[PDB]
Amino acid sequence: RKIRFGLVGCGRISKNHIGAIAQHGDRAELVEICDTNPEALQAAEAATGARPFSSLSDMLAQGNADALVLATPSGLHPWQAIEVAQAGRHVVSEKPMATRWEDGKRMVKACDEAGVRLFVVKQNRRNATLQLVKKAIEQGRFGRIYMVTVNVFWTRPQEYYDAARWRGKWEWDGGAFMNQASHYVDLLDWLVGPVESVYAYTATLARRIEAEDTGVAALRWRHGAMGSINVTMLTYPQNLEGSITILGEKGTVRVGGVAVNRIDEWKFAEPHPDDDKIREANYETTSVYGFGHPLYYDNVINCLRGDCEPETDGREGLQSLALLTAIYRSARDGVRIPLPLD
Amino acid sequence: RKIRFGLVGCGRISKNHIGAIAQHGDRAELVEICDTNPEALQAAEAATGARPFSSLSDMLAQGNADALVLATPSGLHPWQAIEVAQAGRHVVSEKPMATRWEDGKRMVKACDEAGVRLFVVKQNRRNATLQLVKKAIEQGRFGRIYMVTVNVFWTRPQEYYDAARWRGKWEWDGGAFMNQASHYVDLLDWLVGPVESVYAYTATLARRIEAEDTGVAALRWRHGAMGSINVTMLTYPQNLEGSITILGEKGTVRVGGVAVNRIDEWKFAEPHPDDDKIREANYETTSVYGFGHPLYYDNVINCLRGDCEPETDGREGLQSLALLTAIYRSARDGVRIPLPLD
Amino acid sequence: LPITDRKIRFGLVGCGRISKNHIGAIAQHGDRAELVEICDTNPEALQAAEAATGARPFSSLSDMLAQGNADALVLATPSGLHPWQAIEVAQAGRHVVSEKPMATRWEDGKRMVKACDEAGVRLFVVKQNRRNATLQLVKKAIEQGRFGRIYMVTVNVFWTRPQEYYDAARWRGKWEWDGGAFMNQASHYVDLLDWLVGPVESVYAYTATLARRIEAEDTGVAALRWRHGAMGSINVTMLTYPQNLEGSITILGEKGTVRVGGVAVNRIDEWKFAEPHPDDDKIREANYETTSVYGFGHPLYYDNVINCLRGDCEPETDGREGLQSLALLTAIYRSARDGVRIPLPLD
Ligand SMILES: NC(=O)C1=CN([C@@H]2O[C@H](COP(=O)(O)OP(=O)(O)OC[C@H]3O[C@@H](n4cnc5c(N)ncnc54)[C@H](O)[C@@H]3O)[C@@H](O)[C@H]2O)C=CC1
Ligand SMILES: NC(=O)C1=CN([C@@H]2O[C@H](COP(=O)(O)OP(=O)(O)OC[C@H]3O[C@@H](n4cnc5c(N)ncnc54)[C@H](O)[C@@H]3O)[C@@H](O)[C@H]2O)C=CC1
Ligand SMILES: NC(=O)C1=CN([C@@H]2O[C@H](COP(=O)(O)OP(=O)(O)OC[C@H]3O[C@@H](n4cnc5c(N)ncnc54)[C@H](O)[C@@H]3O)[C@@H](O)[C@H]2O)C=CC1
Ligand SMILES: CC(=O)N[C@H]1[C@@H](OP(=O)(O)OP(=O)(O)OC[C@H]2O[C@@H](n3ccc(=O)[nH]c3=O)[C@H](O)[C@@H]2O)O[C@H](C(=O)O)[C@@H](O)[C@@H]1O
Ligand SMILES: CC(=O)N[C@H]1[C@@H](OP(=O)(O)OP(=O)(O)OC[C@H]2O[C@@H](n3ccc(=O)[nH]c3=O)[C@H](O)[C@@H]2O)O[C@H](C(=O)O)[C@@H](O)[C@@H]1O
Ligand SMILES: CC(=O)N[C@H]1[C@@H](OP(=O)(O)OP(=O)(O)OC[C@H]2O[C@@H](n3ccc(=O)[nH]c3=O)[C@H](O)[C@@H]2O)O[C@H](C(=O)O)[C@@H](O)[C@@H]1O
Repeated sequence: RKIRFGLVGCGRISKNHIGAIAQHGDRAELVEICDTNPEALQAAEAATGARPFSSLSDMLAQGNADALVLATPSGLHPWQAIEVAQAGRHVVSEKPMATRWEDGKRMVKACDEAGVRLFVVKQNRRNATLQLVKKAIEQGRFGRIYMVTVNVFWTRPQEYYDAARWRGKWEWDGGAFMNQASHYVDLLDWLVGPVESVYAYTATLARRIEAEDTGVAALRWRHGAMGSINVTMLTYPQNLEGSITILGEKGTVRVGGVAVNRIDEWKFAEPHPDDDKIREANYETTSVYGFGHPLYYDNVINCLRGDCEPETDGREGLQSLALLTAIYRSARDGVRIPLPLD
Repeated sequence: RKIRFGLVGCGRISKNHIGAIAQHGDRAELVEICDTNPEALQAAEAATGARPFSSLSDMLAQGNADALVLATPSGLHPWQAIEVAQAGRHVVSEKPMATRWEDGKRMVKACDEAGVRLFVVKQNRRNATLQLVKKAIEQGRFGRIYMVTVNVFWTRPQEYYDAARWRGKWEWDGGAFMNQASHYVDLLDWLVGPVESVYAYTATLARRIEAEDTGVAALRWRHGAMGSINVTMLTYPQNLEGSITILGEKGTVRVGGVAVNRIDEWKFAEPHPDDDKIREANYETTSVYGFGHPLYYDNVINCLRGDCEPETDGREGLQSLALLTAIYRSARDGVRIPLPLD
Repeated sequence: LPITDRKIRFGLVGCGRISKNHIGAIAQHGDRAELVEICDTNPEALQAAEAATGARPFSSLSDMLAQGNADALVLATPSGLHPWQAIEVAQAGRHVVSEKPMATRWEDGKRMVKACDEAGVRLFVVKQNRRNATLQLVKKAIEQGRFGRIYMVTVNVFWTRPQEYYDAARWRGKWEWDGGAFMNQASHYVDLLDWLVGPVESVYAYTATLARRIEAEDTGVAALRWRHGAMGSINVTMLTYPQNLEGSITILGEKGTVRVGGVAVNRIDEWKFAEPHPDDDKIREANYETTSVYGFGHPLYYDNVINCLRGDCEPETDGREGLQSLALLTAIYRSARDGVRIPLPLD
């Protein structure tokens, strides 16, 4: 039979979930949906005809989805995942999996303890552009890696923060790093390797929010590479750049675009057949741009059919969450913060 | 009459100075050359017909240049400049002006006290590209500046350091930040304003030298902007980039190329005449690539001729020298180092 | 200018315990060098030394420099005088051969070096073990990349110095004059860290005076990290029961393993490399050689000094060479005193 998914939180990103599932809606279906907001609740059942619950506990008491998708305010992810795990179901959390390190740790434990799956959505990893780099690195083509820089120079006006009380709060959301660039902070670990320590500066330069809208982290990996990630939601007058550059002994790559959609530099000491898949990898990522979930849910659904291991499990999500925390302790504390965290 | 320059150090950069003085042949001439190495003193003689000395002290007992140009190993610059000033002549010091903060302050006090002028060579400040950026920043066209990123991704092979013992040594050179990237570190204070603090990592990842071939500094300006400068001489397989990117409230500029020589992104809320100077700045800055000494001399000569004041006098050199020093202290000590220095 | 047309004239300052190896090393090159002068503050050691040498005696360094003509002065005094003696020697315009270590304080060692630089004189620092045949072979393999990436380095100085050693002279075991186990005895071994393996990034040290009645440490340990990433330690005590047990270095890498044991890095014990080299056959011979000049190492060091002074060479261990180990000792002594990692290079 089909995987029964239920969706908690019917908001802005909910549609890509409904979208990705329905796109597989022959190895799975969307059976229930949940939101504490009458209107958005209405709207979503109106849109899918799954059974509407106006809170998670009612949905868990009565529904029977094999797996709940958390698309609520991020700070509620860990508590929801724990309740969902207590009711004995699998968990797909949107990113970031938590706004606090200890909550992130508890979610993973709770899921371990209940013997249920915990997936964290990191769809950007399935960019064709990014996949090429990943394989490049995996096969040793860079040889020793030396310098890595990530820019996220995007835009978010006051209105965007004002559309929802939770937005920009430490407890629910985090700032530009935890929310918008968490996808890029993820590359750091996933693509180049384990990070040894970071130092960061952040501030709230212009928006009325609690968290940061701007920041920098210098980074040092365990194998010794160094680098920065540089992030603002204040760019004028719109998204300028979402990029990663990686320089090594025998390889140089830059993945440009507004979202790591365009490989601008690709140079290597020795040839490999991927040298010729560049223009069209730029092709597939740019046309899936903003719609990586379908591909995400194909690994979910394969892992649940006992076919695969999850590509992004709770522990994987902890990698990026540890880094954000490091960056946030560094900025608040004015001190280098090393990994892994206690 | 023509201004009379002496050159101290007839090594690799000597030709560009020779080049540039001859190019103001009617306002000045190279009268004296000096190198402690018989062989390149000879050839610098053959090629200019100026009068050769074999030590600076003899050139100063016997010669009469109004201005001596120090193109020796950087660690020698402060000690030569003190001797020169002591002998009542003007100092043109190649970059960087010193390798130790204290030596730099000392060379400044001696030029002050002797009544001599002290110029530090930062030719890049003359780039037509950066002059437009400077002017937009001074006219306030960016509004509040928020994020600044600078990359120096260049290539020096081991055979480049192997050419002269002085190279890559802490005493005489410093590493990739203090030698090659100082023109870029120079930009942080010159264009964007006083820096408040830095945190840096550096390392010798590949070259056989004392100092770093690779590094990153995270930075916070007094006005609140944050940024980073990322540097490496290990780029594959040759120079990739020398770039500055500045994002403010109503402005977004990026100067790309291998050497801040092509304005790549230029966007502003309100228009201004210079908007139309851009293709010109790019052609002119790129066309003088490898050769901006001519332009630097113009000001040097305009100033000795009692016209202007120095674009880059000794305290100006002190500005990047202080940042370079905070970067090195921070990288060595693993802490944020704040300015101004003791 | 080089001294090419007449034997080098050396002067010896300090006629105490090690002076006898200098006097005899110099005499072992009687054809290129001679000892013409000797200076001691102690009427009687000077007495012994003149009768012993037939050199001209002087009872203070000022006098020896005012009336003497030596081309180079050898500094064989308590370690904390070397800086100040080297600066006055240099102001009178002659070369300086300073005994190890070149000073006991970082700033004094910098000032020694600057002074010689601005006098245009040579400053050599005695580091005889560098000429050891065993350590030369290791140096050669490290220099031709035979170890690959170096990972782990350990150095042991497990030696014996009884209280009566320290009491023999008042200056011994004092911070100002001597320093402790690290700065006096194991400095030849601290020297190997940078000389052999490469630039040190930082150290953490514990030291203590566990038994001797002296000021400085008689026992300690330093943890190390190198800039290229290897780690290791240096383990030092002058309290070994009942006499010297070990003076050793072990270097471990991707394709090389080397251990130099003995009481004084005089006997290569382990030696394994991924790819063969003629030097592989030179080991037993190098052991026998280094062992055979155990205690009499100076003759070899002076070969190089004389060459350098004759214009043949650059010195193997000049002033800056000598600052490299002074800087580690300083870092090790500041780390022990303050309880924090001390990174290099020093301000
Ligand atoms: N992977 C990705 O590309 C993206 C991930 N996200 C993440 O997904 C989550 C999406 O947030 P958005 O859709 O963008 O903001 P949102 O405000 O549009 O979503 C709001 C929905 O959740 C509801 N909600 C609030 N409290 C609830 C509760 N206790 N129970 C159930 N529903 C509750 C809101 O009333 C509304 O129904 C966030 O964690 C965000 O980081 C968001 C966009 C993209
Ligand atoms: N502004 C710019 O674009 C550039 C600046 N530089 C800077 O210029 C200086 C020169 O660098 P290079 O030309 O690359 O290296 P270099 O090694 O090629 O030039 C060295 C010359 O100085 C001589 N020398 C050494 N000691 C001396 C002394 N006491 N007196 C007189 N001569 C002495 C050497 O024998 C040699 O011929 C450094 O400060 C370097 O950073 C270098 C290239 C470009
Ligand atoms: N390279 C090596 O293997 C060895 C190096 N050394 C070093 O060489 C120096 C030798 O110390 P030792 O001979 O063992 O101790 P020491 O006490 O035996 O010799 C000291 C001599 O210096 C004389 N002296 C003291 N003050 C003087 C002054 N102001 N001017 C001239 N002479 C003065 C003393 O009167 C005494 O005769 C020390 O730095 C020691 O670390 C010592 C033994 C071996
Ligand atoms: C994969 C990925 O990057 N996901 C992140 C990403 O998603 P998504 O791509 O959907 O953002 P979307 O581009 O729609 O712009 C959002 C608003 O910005 C405003 N916005 C946007 C762009 C711009 O140029 N100007 C602008 O005002 C405009 O108001 C837009 O409505 O932005 C999400 C977010 O910020 O909440 C993050 O939660 C995600 O993790
Ligand atoms: C304006 C400016 O950037 N000045 C700095 C700059 O000057 P200059 O303009 O001469 O650089 P130039 O590029 O010609 O090659 C230098 C060597 O690099 C090697 N080099 C260079 C590029 C490359 O791709 N590969 C390479 O090997 C090449 O073989 C060359 O021999 O480089 C100097 C330096 O590093 O010593 C710095 O001191 C200056 O501050
Ligand atoms: C090359 C080298 O290691 N140099 C260092 C070395 O020199 P040198 O070879 O002369 O030492 P020497 O072996 O004679 O023992 C010295 C006394 O130790 C006592 N000693 C020695 C061995 C032992 O087992 N027991 C013992 O009591 C016994 O009293 C010895 O008389 O020891 C010098 C010192 O300590 O002042 C250091 O300054 C040198 O830098």
